[PDB]
Amino acid sequence: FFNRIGGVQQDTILAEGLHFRIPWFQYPIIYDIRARPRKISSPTGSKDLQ
Repeated sequence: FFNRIGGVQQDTILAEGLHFRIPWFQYPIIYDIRARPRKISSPTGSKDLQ
């Protein structure tokens, strides 16, 4: 819930479904709950310093 006056309503998260919002005043920001994989390569040294 992002309202131009208030800011992000850090408060309430809206679930799936059809909702009511005030045009121009409020912007919904939709984020995905889905799990996603990410691979990060990292070079690092061990205790032996290799």
